[PDB]
Amino acid sequence: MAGNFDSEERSSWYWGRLSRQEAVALLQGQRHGVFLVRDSSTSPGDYVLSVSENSRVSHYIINSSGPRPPVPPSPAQPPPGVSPSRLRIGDQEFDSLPALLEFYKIHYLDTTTLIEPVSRSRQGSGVILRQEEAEYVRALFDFNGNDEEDLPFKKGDILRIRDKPEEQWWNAEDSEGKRGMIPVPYVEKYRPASASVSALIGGNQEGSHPQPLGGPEPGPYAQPSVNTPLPNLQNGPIYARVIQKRVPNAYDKTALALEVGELVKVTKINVSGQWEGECNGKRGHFPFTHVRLLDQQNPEEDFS
Repeated sequence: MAGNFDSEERSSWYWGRLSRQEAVALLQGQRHGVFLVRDSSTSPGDYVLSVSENSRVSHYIINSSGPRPPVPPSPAQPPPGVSPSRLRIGDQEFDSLPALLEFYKIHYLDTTTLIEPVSRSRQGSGVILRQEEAEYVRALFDFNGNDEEDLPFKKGDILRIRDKPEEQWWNAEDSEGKRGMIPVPYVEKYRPASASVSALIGGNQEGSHPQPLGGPEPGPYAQPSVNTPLPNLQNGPIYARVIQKRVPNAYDKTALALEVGELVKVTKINVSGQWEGECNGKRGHFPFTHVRLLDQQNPEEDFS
């Protein structure tokens, strides 16, 4: 708004252009599980992934681009990007960054058990200081880690939410006073009562139902990867009306009938592009080439 404006920075995991030691030093002797994404790779956009474990960090190579990465096609080179997106790493290939980091939601990762974005370190210029809240959560496992920025969780201990710095880790305080972040797929979501009330805000000049633009506030209305093993939901994927009509084959059975108009959510995302969605309460797998996929696509992304 003022003479400064912004974009992301204080959004979630992404890290800044780590010179060279930052991305390695900051991820070195870190927690038993940690990963980070710095900007220093080929293509139009930077894609890398360093993971800690025991002996130095493990930087991984990743590929990506602006075009839509729903399913792996056979194109040549995107107009804006440098070449076909598609992700890479350890003889692997996903489609989206958030889709990649979303590996611990199912079962461990390349190295260690359930990793997460590293603290800040590497000498940061920005410090968090927000007073956001929501309903509180309880720890379902013992406490233990390495990074001071995060907050170890002690079984049966109740933690109050204060902000969402990651897609798999929210910020909460411990019964000792210490502040930090707790895991999403390790605690139990608890809903007391004083969570969905807000102030008021009100309106001024309305008439019709607006579109889901901007993005809802973090909380019960929209929480990070809590039930999504693959599909992302940092602020809310594309939810409106199918862009193209794609019906199921006659020889099909448990297939989904997709038609431009209705609204479908991405329920269950496979590796080779074929994902399943919810349309008219029906759950089935459609080509998905007639719908606007989800992952890491933002209008004002400014990736390139």
